[PDB]
Amino acid sequence: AKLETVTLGNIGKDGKQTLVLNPRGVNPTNGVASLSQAGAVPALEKRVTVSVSQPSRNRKNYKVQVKIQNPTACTANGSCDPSVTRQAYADVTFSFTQYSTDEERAFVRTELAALLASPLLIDAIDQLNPAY
Amino acid sequence: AKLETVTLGNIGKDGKQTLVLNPRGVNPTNGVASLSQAGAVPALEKRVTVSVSQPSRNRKNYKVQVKIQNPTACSVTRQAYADVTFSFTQYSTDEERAFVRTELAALLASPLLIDAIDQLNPAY
Amino acid sequence: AKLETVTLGNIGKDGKQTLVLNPRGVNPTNGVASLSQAGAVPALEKRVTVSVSQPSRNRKNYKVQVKIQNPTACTANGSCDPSVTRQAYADVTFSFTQYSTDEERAFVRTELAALLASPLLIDAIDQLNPAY
Amino acid sequence: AKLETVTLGNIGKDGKQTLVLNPRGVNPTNGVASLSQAGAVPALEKRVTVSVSQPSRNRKNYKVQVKIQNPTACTANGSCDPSVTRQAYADVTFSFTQYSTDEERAFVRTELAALLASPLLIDAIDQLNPAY
Amino acid sequence: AKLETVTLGNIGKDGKQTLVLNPRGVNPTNGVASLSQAGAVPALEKRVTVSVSQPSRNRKNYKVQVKIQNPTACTANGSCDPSVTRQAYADVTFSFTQYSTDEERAFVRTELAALLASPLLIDAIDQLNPAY
Amino acid sequence: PKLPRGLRFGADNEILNDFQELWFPDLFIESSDTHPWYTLKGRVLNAHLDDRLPNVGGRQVRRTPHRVTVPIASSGLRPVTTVQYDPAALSFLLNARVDWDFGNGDSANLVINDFLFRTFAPKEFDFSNSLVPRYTQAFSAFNAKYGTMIGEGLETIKYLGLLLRRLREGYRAVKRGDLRALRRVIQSYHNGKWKPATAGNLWLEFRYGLMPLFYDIRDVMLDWQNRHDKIQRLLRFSVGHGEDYVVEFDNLYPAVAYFKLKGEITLERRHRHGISYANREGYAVFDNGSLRPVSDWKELATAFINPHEVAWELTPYSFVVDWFLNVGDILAQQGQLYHNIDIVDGFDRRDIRLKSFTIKGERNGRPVNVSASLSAVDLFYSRLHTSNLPFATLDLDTTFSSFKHVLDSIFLLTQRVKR
RNA sequence: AGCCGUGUUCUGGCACCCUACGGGGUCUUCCAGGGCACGAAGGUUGCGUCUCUACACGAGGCGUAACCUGGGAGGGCGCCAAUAUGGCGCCUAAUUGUGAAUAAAUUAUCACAAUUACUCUUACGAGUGAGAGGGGGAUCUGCUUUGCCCUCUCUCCUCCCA
Repeated sequence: AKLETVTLGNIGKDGKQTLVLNPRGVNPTNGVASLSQAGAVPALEKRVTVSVSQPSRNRKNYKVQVKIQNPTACTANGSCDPSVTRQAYADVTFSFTQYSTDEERAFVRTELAALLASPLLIDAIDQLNPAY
Repeated sequence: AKLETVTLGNIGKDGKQTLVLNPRGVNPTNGVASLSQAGAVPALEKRVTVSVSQPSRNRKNYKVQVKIQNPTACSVTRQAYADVTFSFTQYSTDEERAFVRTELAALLASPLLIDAIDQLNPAY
Repeated sequence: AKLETVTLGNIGKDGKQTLVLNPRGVNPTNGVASLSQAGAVPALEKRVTVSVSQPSRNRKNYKVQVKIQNPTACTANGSCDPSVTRQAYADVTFSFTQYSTDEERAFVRTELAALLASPLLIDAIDQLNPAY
Repeated sequence: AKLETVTLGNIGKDGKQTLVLNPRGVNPTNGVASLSQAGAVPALEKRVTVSVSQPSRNRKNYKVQVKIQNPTACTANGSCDPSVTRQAYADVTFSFTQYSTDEERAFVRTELAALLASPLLIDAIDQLNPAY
Repeated sequence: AKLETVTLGNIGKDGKQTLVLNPRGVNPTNGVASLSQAGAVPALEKRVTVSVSQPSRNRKNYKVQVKIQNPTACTANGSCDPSVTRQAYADVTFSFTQYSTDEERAFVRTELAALLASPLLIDAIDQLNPAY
Repeated sequence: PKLPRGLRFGADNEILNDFQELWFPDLFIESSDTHPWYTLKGRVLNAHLDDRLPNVGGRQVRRTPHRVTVPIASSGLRPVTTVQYDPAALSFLLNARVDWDFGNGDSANLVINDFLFRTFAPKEFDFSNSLVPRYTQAFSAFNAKYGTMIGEGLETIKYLGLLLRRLREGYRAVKRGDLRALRRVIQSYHNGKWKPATAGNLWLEFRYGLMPLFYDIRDVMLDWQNRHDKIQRLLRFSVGHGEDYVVEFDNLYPAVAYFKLKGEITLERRHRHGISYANREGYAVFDNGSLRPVSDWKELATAFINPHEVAWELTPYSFVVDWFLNVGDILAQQGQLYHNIDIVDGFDRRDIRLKSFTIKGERNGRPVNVSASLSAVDLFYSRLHTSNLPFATLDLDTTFSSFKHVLDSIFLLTQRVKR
């Protein structure tokens, strides 16, 4: 799982944009790999983090955490660089046991991946419509 | 910020010597990378530590710290050391950051600070 | 058996700090109770152990013991694990003859309280000065 | 008495199996050399230990000790690791005087071997039938 | 220092005999290598033993013992095999420090050899003449 | 590929050490120049020279790649790593200041920097004959040197088992339910005919009525942990012997045939060997992902003496049974430290290190004066794993089977405790 | 001699079950009674603690650092017996320098002052080997031209008890 330039192709409403998160590094204090889209302003960039927690003595459960942050520009008609106004967050935490299995791990991965595309979650996040 | 061998040439009072700093393990207790002399023994003598503390409940305000340490022996009989701390806000730009780096370097190479470091004379 | 919550007040020099001690159990060997602050940390939780004895064979007088621990809880200690650096011992011991009185006990009790409240003992316990 | 691979042929009831025993380290605490089957696991199962205590104020009377030990094991239907259900073993002890002669010791060896080969001991062990 | 057939050449009064000691083995219980003249009867073989003791916590010194054993035959005119009647012993005991040198200790060896050759020790051992 | 080079997966996807790569790695050749340049500064024969020419012509060293291990035992012992660095020729920088004032107008004075020289490396040598003997005597005195501590440990662990058995008796009395019969153990500490005063209670006469028992348990289990520490430290035997070997360097000409440099270089080569011991079954597959810490060992001991414990008023039974179960768990975990203990690892190392040197300049009447300081760049270091031990070993399984038996019995005893 | 307690123990019962409504077997101890033995921190200093004294001061005991007396283990040496090893004896911190040392010079005994393992200047101090003790809780994807738990403290004739 070595870090490197991640290029998400088609994403968005109409599915036309693409994202290029460049490789920042890994905070070692918490074992967190990070990726950012190309820019200059730390406060104005789409960011993603991946972390892999092994079964601690007080946990005994494997954890994978993946976060995504996207800030709004709301650039003003002058008067300085833009200002962060809104911040979209997404967080996923997958969890297994020590005798976990590759296959059902990938199974859960793909299950959630296709759920994210199914029309239910579409209008559940898209239009904020309660599942109903 | 890849860790690799650093060849600092034209250093000293007259800019002649050179320092070869090879990297070491990044301190996981606080996330700090380290470089040390080519060796063998001077590796545990000379030190250059680099860290970039991202914002936290006390930081806000990134803090990039660079520490240099030179012990002189003959048993270590003396120890010189320096520390540089750049505090940058979240809206700061790499333009600003490179401006600041280059300004500080040009100051340390300017006559005033060579006068105030080498012979330790206040500007008077 | 002491199972009462004590809502203390006028803590510290400013007198604006308050504390609460909730029972934690009884030690059925030496007639000892236990009370603590609300929390889940040794340093952040202050200890109060009262103990009352009765004559059996070794002694012919009562004993009212009181041990209070006020550990100094430090916040920044390299992680979110507030540890202890200065342990605050407060040991009080009494000895009453079996022919004493509730009046006499209350007398010593109130005299102790008043001396503690007065500016007499404050100078010797906080500023650490001798009797000039 | 060099230690090396020992190939014990023509053995069993019909004299058709063969046993290969490699050496191991010699017990320094009492000077006992050991062989065991070629392995892998049966190495720690079957053992053959040999020692020669020389004379002393206790020994006079050289004493040659030869122990053989065969653990019979099996695997429960459902288990994985075999458990030893039985232990066969035998001990041979020669005691010779200091004036003993290689002559004497050798015929002793051969007589013991021939007796073990004779029908008498054959049925006396194989069937555990006493001589009658 | 591998054990091996030691052939000591000219030997004895006129310097014409020869000795051939076969390597027997090495008692590890005390770390001592044994050599013995080729024969059959242990009680009437010329024996020699060498040991080297490392410096321990209660010794802290290099030690090396060389022991030599010479029984005499005194075979009787029949009536049974010979019986031991006399036994000559030699016990040589080198001891040095952790910091000593191969130089020093080779030198003191060859010193001892030359001494055993020299005329003084000659008549002090052979003739039993007190050194004077 | 997923794991680093020296690691591999197991049956149930567990981190394990890849022996085939640890003990039999893939050597590779490297010729990475470190200081292929020298600088002379000064004046020689009335000529100021400050060029910067190369010095390194050709490099070749075989060595092994970077690897990672993981402890294969409860005590945290790591396996040894096969490493090689056998340069075809040594390397030593010389930052000397050559200078000499000769007559008829001939003076020289300058300083050299980053100037190295290659010389022969004596790789062919073996001190096995000198190292192998220095194991037998050590083993023989071992039991005479630590039998005392081993015996006191054996008795301490049995005493722990006895304490736990008495505690189990008290708990079973609690579970069955009785106030007077529960004092079977109470009478085992007071050393006196204690009489009652009123009607007590089960949990009251067990929570701290056994303070002497709790203190004894804590003390002797801390005792056992302390002895345990030393004992497992005692499962390793490393010994080495060092000797000196002086060498000569060929002639060299830092300048353009202006002056000759000769002398001598003092190094020492030491041959070392280290034998280890641990389990002979689970050493290859040791679950590093599921083990308890070492602090809970103190935690359980202090729990009953802690005067802060609310579970005594909610679920005494659960907390006490968990105490039992975790004690048994730690006991079983440490049990593997004494099952089938034999040779499991063995490394042999050969290393060269400089100590001193000498320099002598000779061109015309010994005119050169040298006052330099020497430093090496490349040193021979070869550490290889070996399994063939051509000598009587100290098989420490028979002397530890008792401890294994004890721990297994105590684990059975504690797991027998039910809610 | 009393008994306080500890140990030793036996009689009736406590308890059940059985027999038959005659009577018995018992284990776990305890209620009473009876038989028998027993109760001691070596001394000093110093610290924390329990109790009595009381203005305070002190006292007893406790746990303990260190100091001295004896005793033990190792203890080295020789004497040895038959090798391995068994027995006998003798012996232990020591070295250097200063006081006294005889009329005068040494000067053992005593006192006084330092030393203790190797390398490093012999300045301060540093490094390493060995051992002793303590704290940390130390495994997940670390290095390694070092082989492997981290760290603090103490010693280079020792360890243990009264």
